[PDB]
Amino acid sequence: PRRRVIGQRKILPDPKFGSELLAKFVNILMVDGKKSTAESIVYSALETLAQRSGKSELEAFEVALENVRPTVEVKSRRVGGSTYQVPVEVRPVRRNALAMRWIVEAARKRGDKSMALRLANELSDAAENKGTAVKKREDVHRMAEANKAFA
Amino acid sequence: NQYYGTGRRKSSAARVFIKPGNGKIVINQRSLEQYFGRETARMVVRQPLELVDMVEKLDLYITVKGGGISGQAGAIRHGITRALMEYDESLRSELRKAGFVTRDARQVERKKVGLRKARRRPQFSKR
Amino acid sequence: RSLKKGPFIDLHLLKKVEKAVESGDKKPLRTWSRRSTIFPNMIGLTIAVHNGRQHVPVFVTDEMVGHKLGEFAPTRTYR
Amino acid sequence: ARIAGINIPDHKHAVIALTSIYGVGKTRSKAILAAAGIAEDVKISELSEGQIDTLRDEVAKFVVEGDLRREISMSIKRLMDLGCYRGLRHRRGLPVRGQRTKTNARTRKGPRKP
Amino acid sequence: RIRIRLKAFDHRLIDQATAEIVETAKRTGAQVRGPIPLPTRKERFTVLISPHVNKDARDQYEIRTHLRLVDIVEPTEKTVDALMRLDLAAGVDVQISL
Amino acid sequence: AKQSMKAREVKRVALADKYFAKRAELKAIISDVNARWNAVLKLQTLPRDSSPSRQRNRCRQTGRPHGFLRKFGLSRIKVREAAMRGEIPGLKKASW
Amino acid sequence: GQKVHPNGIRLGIVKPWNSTWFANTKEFADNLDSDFKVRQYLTKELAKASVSRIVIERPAKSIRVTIHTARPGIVIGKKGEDVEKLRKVVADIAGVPAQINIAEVRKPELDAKLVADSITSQLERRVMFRRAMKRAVQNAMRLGAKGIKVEVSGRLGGAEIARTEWYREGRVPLHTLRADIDYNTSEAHTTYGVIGVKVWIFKGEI
RNA sequence: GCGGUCCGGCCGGGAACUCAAAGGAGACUGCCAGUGAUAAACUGGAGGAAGGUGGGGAUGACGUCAAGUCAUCAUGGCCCUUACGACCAGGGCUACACACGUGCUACAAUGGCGCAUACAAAGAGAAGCGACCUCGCGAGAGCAAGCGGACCUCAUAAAGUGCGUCGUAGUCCGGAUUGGAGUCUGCAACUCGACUCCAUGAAGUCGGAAUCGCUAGUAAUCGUGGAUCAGAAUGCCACGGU
Repeated sequence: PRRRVIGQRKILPDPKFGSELLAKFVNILMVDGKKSTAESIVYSALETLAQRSGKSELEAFEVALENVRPTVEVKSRRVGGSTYQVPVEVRPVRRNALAMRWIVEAARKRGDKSMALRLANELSDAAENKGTAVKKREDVHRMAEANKAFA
Repeated sequence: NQYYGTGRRKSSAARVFIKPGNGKIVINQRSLEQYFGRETARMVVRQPLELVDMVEKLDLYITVKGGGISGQAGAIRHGITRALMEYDESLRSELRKAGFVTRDARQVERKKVGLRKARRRPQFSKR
Repeated sequence: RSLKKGPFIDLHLLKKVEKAVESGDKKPLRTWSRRSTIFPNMIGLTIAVHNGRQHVPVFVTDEMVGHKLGEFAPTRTYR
Repeated sequence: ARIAGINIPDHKHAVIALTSIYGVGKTRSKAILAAAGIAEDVKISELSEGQIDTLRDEVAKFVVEGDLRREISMSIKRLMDLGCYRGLRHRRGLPVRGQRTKTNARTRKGPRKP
Repeated sequence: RIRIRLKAFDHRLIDQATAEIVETAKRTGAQVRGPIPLPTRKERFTVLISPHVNKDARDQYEIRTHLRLVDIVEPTEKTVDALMRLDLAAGVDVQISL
Repeated sequence: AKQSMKAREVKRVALADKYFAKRAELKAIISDVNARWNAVLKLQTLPRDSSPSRQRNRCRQTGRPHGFLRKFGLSRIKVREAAMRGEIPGLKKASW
Repeated sequence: GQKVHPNGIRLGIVKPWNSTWFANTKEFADNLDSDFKVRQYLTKELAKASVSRIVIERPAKSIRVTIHTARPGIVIGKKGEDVEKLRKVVADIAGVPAQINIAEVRKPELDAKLVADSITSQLERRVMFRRAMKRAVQNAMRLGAKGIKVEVSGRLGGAEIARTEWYREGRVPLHTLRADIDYNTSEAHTTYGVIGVKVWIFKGEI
């Protein structure tokens, strides 16, 4: 992508609750393209998220997400042989977009005994924000802002 | 009177018959979920009915084979909508905004001579 | 495990395992059919096999009833 | 549940545990539980010393335990003493069954050094 | 009753030979079942073009097989007759057997 | 391509049928589940080259033991040699 | 070394096959080898005859063969003399009967294999190769023709350096499938190695 | 949509639909708007199955590297010539203290293994594919119908979906290896094949420096056929699921 600035591939909404954002995640979690077994651990790992948190359900995901949505970040550059890395705010769409990569990334490590569980304990670990994601929402808040003098 | 439309997608071609009866459906002589109507392709078939009314308004006899699941189902959704035109062209107008009319060009790319498969370029040493 | 049903040997060699039990077993044999097996009607025989260079001598002992006639004749030499 | 060999394999299902002995595999893990009036998904957590002492007298047919430790070893020395080829390898540290060796051949050699 | 699997390599020559067997059968005889296309067997062969090494080169070739069915329902002594002898057109294959 | 290596196949061909196959059929009903009498696997000392595999198939205009296709008979390079000039009927550059 | 054969690619269009027939795998090769076995010999016996193309067609267990040449006269003999002897042997290869065509070639100046051979002899006749190509092109444009280009390669006029001179004139759309382009090699052996002459002659539109 | 069913499109029957293969039509920034000279063009919209070379091939300019190929082959010169030629048998290339390269398989629960059962496209075939029944646990062997083939065989596709075992533990993972016991083609398989079957189970619990591929139905994951071929592909060529 040099002269040609593209756009975005708005993906099909959710096949049950009906939602975009919802979907993106479903894929984020998918691997090797097993979208079936994937969403088979999506809604199933979201069933107990409509029970323990209790807060409705359609938003039992959203609200918990707001705890992993940064507003500034980093980026490598190279000006004269150094790095002069200058932070920046994450685009409205890229913001929550990132949020999901991590929330799950915490499930990619949290070695329990069952994925669906290695998923909820963190999404719920967002209600009272204290998981490897909300705290991951700190490695950038701390990394960046420190070199904010260049912003 | 009988109603129909073809509709196909990625080697999965299907034939769809609308019969003013009930939401009930029988694709390839075997009830909905009695085939695949629950997998990823859940209410996928309903979709072409979302922006309209049914439930017990119109029955339908479906027929498809060749390819894969989500693929077949696609054609289904295609036929259904390009068969649902009969009531009028006025609905196909508001049914296009759901791009259900669009035939999916998407198709498997041929594996050229040189790559491991389509786009995958075999790794070469450092330099 | 290989030759389906029933072992295999030579003909220009069989006139030497059968002709070794009646005329007294003489000096080692010199053919080129390692492919043959070890029939109990050879036991003791002075067998040898040309493998690249010369013929390596061996003694058809006891319990060796179902094994080739070449494994005992390494052609590749190293060290 | 020592049974047959001194090995005390336990705390594992029927068709499961059983395959712990040297000479007991999947195949011969049902060929016995199907000729003694015993089930499969059964955990010894309810096995009377009676439905076992009968499963113990079964293994007594095909060479296992130490018997097999020197049973196959019997042919080990044999094939070697013969002075053939298939025996040469073992008494050397090289793959028997004709495998190549311009490179890989570690399973029958040993972790590289130089 | 009488099948006629006519096969060739050029599309506009296989159905220009059929365009005859028919205009003949529907002449000295009749019935016929119009021409029936039939699947096309395209057999490709991928080969290396460099006289030595250079695998990623290659020249992909292919030969196309076009079919015709004809299938005459009502034979004719006058039709099964002239049928033979006259045929012309070099390069096409004819098969009426059962 | 070594007139010699060429004739080696011609002798493996003229010897595979005038002998093997013709009498090589002496290993089917004969050498199978028929019962054993030694008459079987014994008179097995015919030619050698005469065999249904003792061959390599070689270009009819050169003799390159590799890249030889039956459908055309010739070898890849000699094939293309033709290809681009009609030479091989209904054969052209594929694409799709 | 990176250009496709003009003819062989146009095979799906403008330029037709040279071997028109059909067979089965079972005996496709035995036919192919059968076919291109007649060419080899028929060409030889007609060297000084100015040949340029030999079309073979097998009409079901049989054979026709159309011989092309701008020089047909002395390819037949005294009212059928020569052609006869040819057919004879011709048939005696495959195993089936034989007949043979006799196609003339009005204007050899534009035919590929002709202008290509019309030089391979020039070279072995120790003539100024840079005069052969200049010849060709000109008297090739002379009578019609839209495009024409000749190429030569190997020890030219004597050398230890392998050079390849070309020479175009007019207009030659080698990349336009629908353009009628006739191309033909033509090797010539001299006292010091082989030489290569590859011609290209553009003639028409659609 | 029609009638008869031993409910198998099985048999009348029907050309509609799928598909088959010939000839058409269509997309050209053509329309609207914006930016940009009122230009070209890019952005967005409409209609449209498809937009903005729709996707994918084929196609690779004058030329560069006295690149590679004189073992495809042809070829100037050179050399051998009762000979580095040539006939035969056996043996190496499948050897191996090793480093490197491209790979297949893993290191597991978004996964092993057991039962049940739902969907490919593409391709080949007669000195071939070889049902069905039948013998073995199985690889196979017997009887042999059909098919030079949208008619028959090769394939009942795999992931997948519904329960079931398991519990994150080198373990029910992973499969090297060694022995024993068997299958297939061949004159003949020990050095050297391919496959099944019974026991055995390392290393690896995901990888430093560094680095490779990929911007779409693509990467990854999943099976399928094919060329050569007597027989031996994780290789190559081609296909198609998610």
